Amino acid sequence: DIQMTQSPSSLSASVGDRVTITCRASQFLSSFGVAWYQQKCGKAPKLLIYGASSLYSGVPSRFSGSGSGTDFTLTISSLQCEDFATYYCQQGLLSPLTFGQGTKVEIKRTVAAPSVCIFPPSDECLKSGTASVVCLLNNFYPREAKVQWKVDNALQSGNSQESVTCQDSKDCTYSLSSTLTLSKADYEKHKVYACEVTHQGLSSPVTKSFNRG
Amino acid sequence: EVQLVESGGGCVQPGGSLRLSCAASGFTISDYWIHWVRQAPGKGLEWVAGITPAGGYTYYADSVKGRFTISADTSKNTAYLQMNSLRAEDTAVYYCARFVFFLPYAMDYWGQGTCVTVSSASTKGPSVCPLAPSSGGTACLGCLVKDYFCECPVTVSWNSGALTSGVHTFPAVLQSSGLYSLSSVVTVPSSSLGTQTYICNVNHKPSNTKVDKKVEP
Amino acid sequence: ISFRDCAEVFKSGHTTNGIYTLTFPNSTEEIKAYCDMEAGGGGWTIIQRREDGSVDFQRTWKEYKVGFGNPSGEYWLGNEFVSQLTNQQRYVLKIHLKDWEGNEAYSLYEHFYLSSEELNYRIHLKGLTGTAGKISSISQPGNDFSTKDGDNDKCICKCSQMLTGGWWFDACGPSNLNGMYYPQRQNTNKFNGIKWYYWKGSGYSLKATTMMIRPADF
Ligand SMILES: [Ca+2]
Repeated sequence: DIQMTQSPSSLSASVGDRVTITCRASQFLSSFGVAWYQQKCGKAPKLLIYGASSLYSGVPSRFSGSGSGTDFTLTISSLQCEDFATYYCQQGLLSPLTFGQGTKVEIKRTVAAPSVCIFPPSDECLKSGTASVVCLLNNFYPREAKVQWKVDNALQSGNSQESVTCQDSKDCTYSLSSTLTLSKADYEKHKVYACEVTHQGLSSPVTKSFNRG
Repeated sequence: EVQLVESGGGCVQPGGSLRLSCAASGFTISDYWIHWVRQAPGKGLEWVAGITPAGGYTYYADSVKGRFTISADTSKNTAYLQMNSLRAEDTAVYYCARFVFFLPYAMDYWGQGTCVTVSSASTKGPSVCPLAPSSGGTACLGCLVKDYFCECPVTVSWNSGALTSGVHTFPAVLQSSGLYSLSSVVTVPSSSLGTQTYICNVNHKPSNTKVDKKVEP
Repeated sequence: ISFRDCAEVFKSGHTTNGIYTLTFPNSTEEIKAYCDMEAGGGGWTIIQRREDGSVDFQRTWKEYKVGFGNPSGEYWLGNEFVSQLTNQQRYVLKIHLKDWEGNEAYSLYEHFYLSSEELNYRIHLKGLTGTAGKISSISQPGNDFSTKDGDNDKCICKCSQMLTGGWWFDACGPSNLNGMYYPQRQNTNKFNGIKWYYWKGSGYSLKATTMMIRPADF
């Protein structure tokens, strides 16, 4: 088998910067047989470059590639917010058709503060006896938001879970949701539920609250 | 247009067996190679197998060689992957791709993918909880899908797909019960409440569960 | 008399460049071949030449077996005769290359022979000296010969059809002196040109080539 090694496993660069991905084969490869693919969050891959250096149809001309023999390279000449993806080299020549390990491109941006929402559990969800309380952070950068949950000022811990979406492919911001979980026999004891958000874009922590139970 | 449409993924027991079907449209498969590529959760792309339908030549990765079998059925313009002696490691999205063996010499068209989950667990269907419109001139709305097993083929669209600006759907998370859950949320103008009936359509193919649920304060 | 190769022709005193007749080993079938009698002490049996692109090299398995072209210019002497010779005794192989800017380079192999037809005329090469690269642009261990009908290569592709020639192709390896001929200002960026990677890289198409054999006794 032919081992394909990609030298940066990930890189982070600002809008405008130039970035290069180096893929190295263990054996001479005929350059007509090397291709590069782009994949974005929850999509099938797409062909960028074929024959080591030929731009595929409709790919932005900021992409380019070069190489021969063992060493091949993929260049983005000026990184744009939509170039957030994973990039794979492949050899199509000698079976089995090994892919490279992939490279992830993260895009640096100036800070943006999260817009914070809180949701009380509806009565539909107080049936079946489990109350889930959702806190939502919209369109922030960088990724390092911290939530805290407080109930009658009692600091809760261990009963929460965070989910963070991909970068927006036009704005490069994130979104995050935090879900608190309680039994109904606990939700109805306490009265005031609060979500506290700390992020680099906030001069002081935001809080959102409701009262029920 | 050129499409590849693979189908027949699902949940199956370890040691079980399954047959993925990749139907090709707009081209005759006999003039190209058909290849299968898979992506395990959070991992890179792994090439699985390929077939030359004009000749029957087949190729396999070492990982699957002698367990799987690729074949093609030109009278239906379709390619198959019979999977046998399935394992946890076979849990991936599977894509079929057209490989052009003349000058572009690359996989130019890909299918959307199909999920295979190999797991000795009951395919518990989801329950869907609306999150009421809650506070900026705007409101967040949401639709919570929780306690379902056999993740991946769970889709959440709004107003039958007519609404997509500002719809965020979050990655599913595994709870301590071993069941998955996910949230979908949308942002709308505060003046739009009551003027529009927002509904979330949830479909979870492994439990054949389709439920459409209205969200309002 | 009969002569099996140009080194015998030379030792008989015919010390002049030209086409001569050579006889198959242990047989009476004759072949006509160009003898180089002035370069490097003479006695060189030319087995392949490229000069001007006047001759097509996209030939069938049978043509590469028999030979084709004109011994006065671009031609392939034929795998059968070369297989019959090089299995009788040790031959060296010298390859001479020219680029469009006017440079010269060569590779010398201290042993060359071809397997029989049932082994698809597989190449064997040993030793390497010279200036056209310090790694063999013919893959080692040598591959089966392959042509637009005879797909004997290690590629899942058909190398002879992607690279348009008959060669010991591998998948598809660093060289093909039987590729397409590209003229004075089109020879760059041509993946299917006359290729010799370890001298001018990939995509560069050479100007002229000569493959020729001599006994290692000489
Ligand atoms: Ca082949």
